[PDB]
Amino acid sequence: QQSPYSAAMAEQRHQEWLRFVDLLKNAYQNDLHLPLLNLMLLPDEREALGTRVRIVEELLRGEMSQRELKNELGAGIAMITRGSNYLKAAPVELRQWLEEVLLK
Amino acid sequence: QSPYSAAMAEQRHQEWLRFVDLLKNAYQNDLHLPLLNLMLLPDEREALGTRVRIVEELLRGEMSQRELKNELGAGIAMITRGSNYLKAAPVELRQWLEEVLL
Ligand SMILES: O=C(O)Cc1c[nH]c2ccccc12
Ligand SMILES: O=C(O)Cc1c[nH]c2ccccc12
Repeated sequence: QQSPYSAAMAEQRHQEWLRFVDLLKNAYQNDLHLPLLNLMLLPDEREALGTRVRIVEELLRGEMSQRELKNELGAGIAMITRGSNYLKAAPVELRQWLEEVLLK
Repeated sequence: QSPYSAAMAEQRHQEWLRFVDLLKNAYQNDLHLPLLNLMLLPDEREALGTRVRIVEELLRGEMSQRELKNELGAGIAMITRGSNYLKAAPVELRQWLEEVLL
């Protein structure tokens, strides 16, 4: 269970997140995803997301070394550990799909 | 802009488009929810949800600055930035947001 205060906040955040997810879903369908994402994300946030994709890809590929991840993608040991933990916690279905699309 | 900086900027642009395409394909495979949980921290997802509300209420024009602050945590500087983003957006996006958010 959860206390009513925390539960009320969590439900609000949940509904607000689903609204963003659905808004972006429809933007993709209307070819408006690029301007929507420029509106909703700062330039440095967009860059971070692009870099996180590369970190995920190289973690799954298994070829880049720790020094290379730091020097090429700015990912130190703490960030590599976090990213690896996120991948382990993700559903197997997502990980397998990521391997197919990113390591194509 | 030097060739070095231009080359870096183009690489960042391609990396961003790669994320955009990855998420597009995740939506098509109904894997967008777990992908977004992997790619975004909880506090980042919350911020995106709140930014949608700020955009909505700025377009609606009903809430006052104080209400935007109390309900959405959006101070005066964030309201100014959000308003600038909306003004710089293409007309097609603004027209669509007015149709769906309002
Ligand atoms: O400016 C910020 O603090 C982040 C931000 C990015 N897109 C936005 C849209 C509306 C309100 C705030 C933001
Ligand atoms: O932990 C972070 O620093 C942010 C982050 C969120 N998703 C990620 C995936 C790979 C690498 C870093 C992150």
